[PDB]
Amino acid sequence: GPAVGIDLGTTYSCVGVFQHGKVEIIANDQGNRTTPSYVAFTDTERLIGDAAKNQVAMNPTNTVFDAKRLIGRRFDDAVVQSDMKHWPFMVVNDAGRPKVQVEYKGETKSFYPEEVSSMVLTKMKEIAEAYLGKTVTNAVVTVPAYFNDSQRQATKDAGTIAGLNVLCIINEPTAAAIAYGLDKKVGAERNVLIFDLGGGTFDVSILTIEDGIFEVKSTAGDTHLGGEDFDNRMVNHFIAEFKRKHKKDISENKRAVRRLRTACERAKRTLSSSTQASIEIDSLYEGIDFYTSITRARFEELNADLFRGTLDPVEKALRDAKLDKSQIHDIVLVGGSTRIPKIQKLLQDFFNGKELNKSINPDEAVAYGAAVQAAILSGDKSE
Amino acid sequence: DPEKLKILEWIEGKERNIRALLSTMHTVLWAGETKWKPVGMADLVTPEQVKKVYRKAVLVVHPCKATGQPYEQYAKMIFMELNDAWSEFENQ
Ligand SMILES: Nc1ncnc2c1ncn2[C@@H]1O[C@H](COP(=O)(O)OP(=O)(O)NP(=O)(O)O)[C@@H](O)[C@H]1O
Repeated sequence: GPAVGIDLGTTYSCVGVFQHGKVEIIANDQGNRTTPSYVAFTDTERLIGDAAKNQVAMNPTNTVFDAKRLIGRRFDDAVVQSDMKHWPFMVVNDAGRPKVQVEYKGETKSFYPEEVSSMVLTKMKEIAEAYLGKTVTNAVVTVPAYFNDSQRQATKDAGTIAGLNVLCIINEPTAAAIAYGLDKKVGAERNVLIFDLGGGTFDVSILTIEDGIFEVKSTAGDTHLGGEDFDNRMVNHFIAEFKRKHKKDISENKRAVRRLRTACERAKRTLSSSTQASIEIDSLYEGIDFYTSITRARFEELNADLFRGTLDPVEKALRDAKLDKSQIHDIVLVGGSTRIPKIQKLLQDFFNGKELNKSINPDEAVAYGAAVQAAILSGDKSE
Repeated sequence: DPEKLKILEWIEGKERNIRALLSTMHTVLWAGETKWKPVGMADLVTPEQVKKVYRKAVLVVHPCKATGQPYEQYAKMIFMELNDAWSEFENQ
């Protein structure tokens, strides 16, 4: 039956479905409504999502992630070469096309970036199928608004390889605005700002809406700013503490630093609705248990510059859109990092107490809107 | 407006009758459109024929291809009426 919406995200992917009058964002078999965009290869299995992310410390070189950054690109792309340094997995050159070289079942193996993203997509497809009790084929898949034709065609190609029929490739901040039904309003054109802070990337887009038609007036942000960085500011806080307490540097240790990163991501989330969180690692380094605390105030302090700095791309987007801030009619909160209470405050203050569209889990909003659009592109939504 | 009146008159007269809508869609298409040959009733007798032509109609007017285009709003209108026409045809 139904077509689904899939947010194919740099760090997380999320699938939703329009069905029986509502959009459902669908939990995976571990209970999670977003799913890491991770693929891991061991001696015995190809791991996708959580099981892949959860083992990255024991198997760093074969746990692929960040394929969205390689998709639609030449190997000789400045961006590919820059980013490669940051990855623990190997990226090789197959005639001017990036591949990722890994060890899978004893053999060396390489995959194109659309093939990796196809694995994530397959995973998402099964998540929807497990929920719906039938096979899924038709999907709308989303991409960043700044994606070019080559990146958009590679994302569609990823769907095909996942056994999916891609009804449309649509823009992420447009989806989020569809989630809010921002197009279903009578009257003069509307300026909408999408503030989107995910796990690896920060996107501000301004959009006009009149007669249900969308145009992107401007975009800004930082392809290397998101929740991962706030995690890092936390890791080093604790590397330092650990050192003072135990006279050991866990900084040489890649498994130790990776294990603390998870601890850290987990506490940061707790900090979005509680004012302190507990860190609890058994045998973090050479047999030493690491138990400790952090407050929200402290978390915010360690990130105060990166939080506040998300207002520059906003200003920049407005001046490219040739708009003053008061000419924005709707502001939309997207990406899981927009859950951080301090981010909420700084954006609202910037807009002089104007109210923010956030009633929809920000890390789910893109998949939501894609689901709405997938129903429409089928005929599962009339009148 | 003149382009939208066209389509709304078209829908009204043809009564969600898929064959009638297909065999006259060429009268409401945007000037510029070349991918559509007018189709007579001769080519819309059997449900195979309706199906085959319908799946050709929706491609032309698909809201995804029409995204950004000056005719976007009309592609949408025709799409939606055809989808409804076809589902009425499926239920028959
Ligand atoms: N409660 C929370 N508090 C703080 N951060 C959170 C919370 N929940 C999720 N996040 C962060 O949100 C980030 C992932 O957001 P998400 O929007 O799922 O990313 P993405 O889909 O990879 N981006 P894109 O599709 O390019 O919009 C991670 O850094 C998470 O740690």
